[PDB]
Amino acid sequence: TCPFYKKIPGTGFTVDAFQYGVVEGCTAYFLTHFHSDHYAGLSKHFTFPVYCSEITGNLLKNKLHVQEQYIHPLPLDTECIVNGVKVVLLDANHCPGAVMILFYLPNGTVILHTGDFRADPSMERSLLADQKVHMLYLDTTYCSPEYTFPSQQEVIRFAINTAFEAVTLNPHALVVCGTYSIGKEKVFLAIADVLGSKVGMSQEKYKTLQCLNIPEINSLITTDMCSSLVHLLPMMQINFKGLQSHLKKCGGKYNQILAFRPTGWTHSNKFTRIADVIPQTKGNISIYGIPYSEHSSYLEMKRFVQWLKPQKIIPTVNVGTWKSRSTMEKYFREWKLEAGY
Ligand code: NI
Repeated sequence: TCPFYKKIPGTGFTVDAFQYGVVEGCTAYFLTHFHSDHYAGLSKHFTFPVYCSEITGNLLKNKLHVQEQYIHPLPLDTECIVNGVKVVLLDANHCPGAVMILFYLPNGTVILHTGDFRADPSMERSLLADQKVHMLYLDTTYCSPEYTFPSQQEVIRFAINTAFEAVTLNPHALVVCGTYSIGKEKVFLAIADVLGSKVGMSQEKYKTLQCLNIPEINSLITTDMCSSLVHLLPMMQINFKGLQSHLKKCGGKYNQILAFRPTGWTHSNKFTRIADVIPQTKGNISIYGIPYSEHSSYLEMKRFVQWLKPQKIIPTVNVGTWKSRSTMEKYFREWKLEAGY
């Protein structure tokens, strides 16, 4: 059955709760973003109202084949009414179309659900600053002080300079970027833009990108692999064997590969700065691991919560074991004692 952390008190709303069949009482199902864990259980067979951003609606329609009658897209940064209750969707700074939702309850309680998010100080001057928030449903993916990472912009700058140098040294090198879902598009779009190229990709991936409301998209991406010097492949193919295999497929049009694996955190964040990063190399193929995160670091999460000063926190990630919950509650109390709320 649907856990309490996916229910919004004193409404018939749920959030990211599609895997439990019909939820008793639920009149509106919200979807924060188009990642399989969150949408799990949604298909062309679903027949209840789904509320979401315009981008998330495009994906539901075109990728999952959810029937149009059941998709209720809402604009961002706009007060809307859903089944008699005031809501606002805000940018989550996660993947394309990902939202946080602000719910103004009839009794006067205010609840923020972050979805998945990468906390940023620009969120301190949104509609959130206008009133007190009593309860916070929080993306606790990286809620532990070891989880540090560079800014998105540091990582992109590094990727850009690396790619530009390699292709100027060898104009027959191919650049490859690994991917498994939506998110982290700036990695491959920034590399292509410094090389004067479109990004080549499969038909399924191109169809996905065509849903994302990216300006001038037709000028940036193609299904003609031949004509492009940046290619997208599934993350699972980003290894020496998969990359040599792909190089054979391209018809001797390239004689070297440089590949990027955008990952979350891995243990080497605790010493290395982005400027120290060096690739793994076997022959004419080099692979760079780059920590491009679309989740809050510990410090980013802490700052946001200490600003917001919620009366209660409800974790939405790593809640499956008592040890994790206990650990997280300890950090929430520290933050509250330091900041005086
Ligand atoms: Ni996500």
